[PDB]
Amino acid sequence: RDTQVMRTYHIQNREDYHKYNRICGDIRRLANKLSLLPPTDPFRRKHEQLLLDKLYAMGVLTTKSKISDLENKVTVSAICRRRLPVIMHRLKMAETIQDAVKFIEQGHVRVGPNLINDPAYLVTRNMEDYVTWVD
Amino acid sequence: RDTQVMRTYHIQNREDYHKYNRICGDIRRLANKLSLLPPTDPFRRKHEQLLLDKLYAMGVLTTKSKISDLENKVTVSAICRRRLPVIMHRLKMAETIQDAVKFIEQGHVRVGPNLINDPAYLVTRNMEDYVTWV
Amino acid sequence: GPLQKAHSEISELYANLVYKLDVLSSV
Amino acid sequence: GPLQKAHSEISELYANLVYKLDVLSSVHFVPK
Repeated sequence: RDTQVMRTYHIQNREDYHKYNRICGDIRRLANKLSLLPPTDPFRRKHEQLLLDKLYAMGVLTTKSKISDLENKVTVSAICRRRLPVIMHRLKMAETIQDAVKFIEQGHVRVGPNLINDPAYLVTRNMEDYVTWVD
Repeated sequence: RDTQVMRTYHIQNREDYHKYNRICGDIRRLANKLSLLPPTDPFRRKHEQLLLDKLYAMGVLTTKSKISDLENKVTVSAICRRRLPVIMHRLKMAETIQDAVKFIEQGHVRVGPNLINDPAYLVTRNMEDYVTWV
Repeated sequence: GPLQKAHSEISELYANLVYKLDVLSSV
Repeated sequence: GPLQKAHSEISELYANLVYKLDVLSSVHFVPK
């Protein structure tokens, strides 16, 4: 499960995978508790929408979702696709994810105003248009 | 104090001031409690750094600081200065904050990829280079 | 009472989630 | 250990601060 996911996104820490997995479990548990609130509770609609909007802002949900959609759409992979080298590859800035890891590690890459040299940096939706070369 | 902060920064509700004031008190209480952990406690060091990094990323802190600086540098006004109208005025994009409020509410302003029409929106450090006309 | 406790539990879990994602997308 | 209660409070107070700031810099976006 992991080694495949870690393979397709060129993740070398087994620990990165376990953090993303716990976050998926966190979101699941949070949606379950929200769904167990009284449906007459205005807190439930509001905090369900807070969680949805947050996952949009992270780019973890790329499509309009309901709370029931979260089991399908919220996966370790959806988080992995947010890592800076995978983003770079999708933007065509690097031929391969492995080349993007090297570009990032060697200091060639900037997101917004910041030099990022950590390939585990997750690119939010606000930032995904602002990946640039330092050169 | 509430009335004067609102006037300086053209805030039209009384509640944004209290939101910012509680946040300033959250930061002070958090910094006091961190200082009560042992100086050698790695948790304290990690969480002091995270807190400093967060206030830098918000632009609330504009200069390299330490936890002992938080008492002074973290004010309601330092938060107010992050509101989109104030940021625009400081960038010279509007002659006045009131002008900026209008540009914003009328849909003329984008921050990063998003149209922002709420003058209470806070511009993080990441976003402040990316306020553009529509 | 029970409703406030249910709300507080959700607020702590969501804040913790916001915190975890924030650490991953910040320098 | 003996610092667990004080650590766990700081963890909770900080995650709440991060949430409070996050809300003030938030937009309304829905993808397609």
